[PDB]
Amino acid sequence: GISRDSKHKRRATGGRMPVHRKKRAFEKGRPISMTKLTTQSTTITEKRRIRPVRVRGGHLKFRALRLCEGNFSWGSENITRKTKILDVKYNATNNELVRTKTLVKNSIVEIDSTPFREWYKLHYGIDLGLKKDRTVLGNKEKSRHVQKRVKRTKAQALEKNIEEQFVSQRILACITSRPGQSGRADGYILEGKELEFYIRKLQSKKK
Amino acid sequence: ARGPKKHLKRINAPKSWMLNKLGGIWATRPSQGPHKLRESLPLSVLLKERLNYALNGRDVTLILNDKEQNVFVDGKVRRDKGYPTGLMDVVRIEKTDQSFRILYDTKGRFVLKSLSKEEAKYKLLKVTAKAIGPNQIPYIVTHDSRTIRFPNPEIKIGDTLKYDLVNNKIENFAHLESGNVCYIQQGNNIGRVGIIQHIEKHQGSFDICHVKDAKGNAFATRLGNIFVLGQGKKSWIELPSGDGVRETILEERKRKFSY
Amino acid sequence: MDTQIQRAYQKQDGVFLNSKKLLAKKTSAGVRYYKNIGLGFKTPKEAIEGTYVDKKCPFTSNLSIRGKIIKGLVISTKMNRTVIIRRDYLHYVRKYNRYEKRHRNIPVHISPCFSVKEGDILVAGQCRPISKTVRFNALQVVPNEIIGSVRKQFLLF
Amino acid sequence: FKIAGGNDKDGFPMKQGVMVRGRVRLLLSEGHSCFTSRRSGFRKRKSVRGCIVGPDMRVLALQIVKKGVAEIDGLTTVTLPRKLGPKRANNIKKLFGL
RNA sequence: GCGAAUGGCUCAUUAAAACAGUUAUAGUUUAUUUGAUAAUUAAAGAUUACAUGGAUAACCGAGCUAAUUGUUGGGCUAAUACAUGCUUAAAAUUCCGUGUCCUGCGACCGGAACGUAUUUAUUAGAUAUUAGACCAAUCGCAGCAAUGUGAUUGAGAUGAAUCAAAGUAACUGAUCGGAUCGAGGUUUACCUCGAUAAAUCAUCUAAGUUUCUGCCCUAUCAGCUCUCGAUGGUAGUGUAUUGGACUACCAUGGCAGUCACGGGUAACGGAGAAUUAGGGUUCGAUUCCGGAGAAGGAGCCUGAGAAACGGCUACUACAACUACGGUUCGGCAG
Ligand SMILES: [Mg+2]
Ligand SMILES: [Mg+2]
Ligand SMILES: [Mg+2]
Ligand SMILES: [Mg+2]
Ligand SMILES: [Mg+2]
Ligand SMILES: [Mg+2]
Ligand SMILES: [Mg+2]
Ligand SMILES: [Mg+2]
Ligand SMILES: [Mg+2]
Ligand SMILES: [Mg+2]
Ligand SMILES: [Mg+2]
Ligand SMILES: [Mg+2]
Ligand SMILES: [Mg+2]
Ligand SMILES: [Mg+2]
Ligand SMILES: [Mg+2]
Repeated sequence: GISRDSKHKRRATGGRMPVHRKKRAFEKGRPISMTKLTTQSTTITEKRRIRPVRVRGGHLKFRALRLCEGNFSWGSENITRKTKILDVKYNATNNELVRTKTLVKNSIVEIDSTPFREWYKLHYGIDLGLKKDRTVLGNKEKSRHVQKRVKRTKAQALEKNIEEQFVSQRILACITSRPGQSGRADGYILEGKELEFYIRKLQSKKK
Repeated sequence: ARGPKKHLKRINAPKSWMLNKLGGIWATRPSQGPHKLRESLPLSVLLKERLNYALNGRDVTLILNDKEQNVFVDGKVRRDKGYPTGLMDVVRIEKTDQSFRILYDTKGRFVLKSLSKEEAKYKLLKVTAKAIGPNQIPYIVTHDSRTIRFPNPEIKIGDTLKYDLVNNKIENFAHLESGNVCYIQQGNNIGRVGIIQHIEKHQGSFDICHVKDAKGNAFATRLGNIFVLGQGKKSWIELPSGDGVRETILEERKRKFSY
Repeated sequence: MDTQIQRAYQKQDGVFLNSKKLLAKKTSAGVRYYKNIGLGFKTPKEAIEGTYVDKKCPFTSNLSIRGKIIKGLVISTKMNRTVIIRRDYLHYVRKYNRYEKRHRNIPVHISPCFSVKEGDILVAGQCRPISKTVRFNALQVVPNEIIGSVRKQFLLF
Repeated sequence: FKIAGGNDKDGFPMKQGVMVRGRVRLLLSEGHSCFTSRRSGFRKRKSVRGCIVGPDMRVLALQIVKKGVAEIDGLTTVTLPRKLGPKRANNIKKLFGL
């Protein structure tokens, strides 16, 4: 009965505070649920594991214990595909969560560019594989291929950081979902303000 | 507390039921329905102590359980010892084709008004909330916990509708604005009926309202307690105890024993 | 680089625009969360053109204000964006038919927008519990001068 | 034969699984043997006899898999007229063809 | 399948704690009720929907123990139990094909996605408090173009929303979308009124937590809280949700003679009770309400709902039976 009643505290004026009530059941406090990753099945066969907990109203709440694949969205483009997350880096909350590759709502991680690479290719005619072969278009320029241009000319100035990411195969993104609460793990792809920044934490972190 | 209450005490059951103090110890507890606990009249009360058609407790048990159906609430059959008949309702006693209004006194006691097959058709509804829901559709809701689909758009949240029960049709509504007639569903002033004077909103969380009536008395109550009994002076239903207006203990005496 | 990192590990907004804004390369991109609690309260000029990321603000967050609204003098400036206001009222004494003085202390949250100072009158609103004590946010600040002891100062404000 | 079940000199039955030649005491939840319900979670500290057979065993039930040349009276002499014939539409036809 | 978490007894604990009078829930859960709402069953699979599949009580029969609403073990058949599952709308929108025409990512053509909910990212929701003007560009209304026109229709709700309703992208698929049940009619094609299961929104009911104000003696109680939380900030956990409620990192605060902190109380708080010129004095275990508890204490199953306690687990102290192996539906503050 790990409770959370604010009684076992000390009122403003730090004087101990009285109790007449045994711990009451609605102050429930469930066992924490650290969330790891299977981006290393060196031991861990069963890729992802999610256990459902019977919550109050009568509903179920799925709890993420072990995972390997989540869903992520590229802010800029409005694209979202399910991908395989790689390694967790910098958890902010604490560095131990990174050491155990645990999944906090706001844990910054890596993903496979594959789905985004695949897409950025189909909609713009730009693979993002090593720079030289850059574009891959059609043979004749009379029909609908005229659009991959129109979009491509949209000065798709995807930050020098977004570019490097793709080619390296790794992609930076933060999460936005309580695994211990919904069982999933969804995140947005890192960019501008935070990208530049979180990276800094990483550059200086190792150096 | 253990869980959720489930009974009710003679002593604790509302003064609106004009109940028997010596009576027993309990009292039929209203069933979760269209009207709130305090603002309601469970059938058992309605027939036994009210109409007096029933009497002993088992008397009811017959009436509402008998395969004949003797009680109707707003054009529907009811067989629950304590269905919470609320304000502005219409109850019909099958076996006699009796039609009643569930309305409060001027002294705040639940009164039964006898209606003609005519009014028994329309029932007055007050508007709870108003917002648009699923697939671009408009919904209105009445105190009577009525949920309305595609309602006339010229209806603001604090409105009052006239309902044709027979066709489950609306007709002639009327919001609350300076210059209308109203009934107060609850308060130190319930059972009164007058002309709305003005509505001063204070937003800080509680707007108020003023009123006048027959002897031109000044009334004060919170909006939530105003029910628009009609638009521009003409009331829409026959009121109990003559007109919705109470007398000084002094006026009662002079009217009755003429002092 | 300052308002963003400054120790803490990130500071976005409720309306996660940012980096995506680079999509609307012509109009105004520098959006920040804008709001208006209303209730007869002006929204601070400073609140709008600020770089501050205070989730506990009543103009920069989905923090509501409801019911109880307060006016009280300020006691301390310490604490991170939190202040203690002291209210001074009289209490009646049934028997002797007179009053005594009394003071309740209140934990108030202060969005960066308005600038504090010790010993000034402040206006708090009723916002959801933000912490053990906090349950009030500042909405309107009036600067005032008290030459010295804030404790000595007792005004039926 | 198949060792069908166990009973101790004290009426204590066996529990497939609890592999221990003796009696252990456990908390039983629904879905267990030697445990009856009555209000979900009737969890009980009931004591039961192991899975491993021992000299402490008083009665062992057996299930005849393959009988031999030999003949036992009580066994081969029987011809039980099971009373309940199919009752679900589908089970009915399954017996008569159709 | 519901109920057993109502009631009933008691006051030991309990002095801003509980309580009361007030307020909040834009920080939440609510089985039963009342009103309303659903054209699309997801992919792979599989496929009957005039409708699927497998097993088990009761029963038959064998048995154990000294013992209890103990229970082994073999054979038999039904469900609203369990398990699995069939169901063509169009338009629109979005995207794709090196498809035509044309250049507007425009038009026609063809292909794909498309309920609801879940989980995120993003677009727009035009604070109808808030008037207008000129040139350019885009935009939309006529539109082959020319030239225009027009800036209009618009805007559910609140004091206020990162509200309601909605567009795009994808995720889970353990959300839902009835393989059930009556009765009364009637020359057919069936017809009429009901039961019940169950999703979401309301609604009722109740519950958490919450704002403010108010308590008896006492300093032979003056400094208290802070090694782990004491006060605030950050991020996460966790919960029904808020919150240091718990974790990590950071700041050092928070309370006090307008009596903190600590101690006593034959102190559960009110509604009220006894005497009363007025003002007071003394009580409130005790029919209403709220709280707490069931031998002391902690833990939990189950459920919409209790740390329940006329349910369970272990410990401390006990109560009942014994063939001393073991057992108890063992807790009268009903
Ligand atoms: Mg439910
Ligand atoms: Mg009932
Ligand atoms: Mg309000
Ligand atoms: Mg002075
Ligand atoms: Mg039963
Ligand atoms: Mg208090
Ligand atoms: Mg069998
Ligand atoms: Mg098409
Ligand atoms: Mg028939
Ligand atoms: Mg938080
Ligand atoms: Mg004390
Ligand atoms: Mg007392
Ligand atoms: Mg009581
Ligand atoms: Mg309460
Ligand atoms: Mg007794």
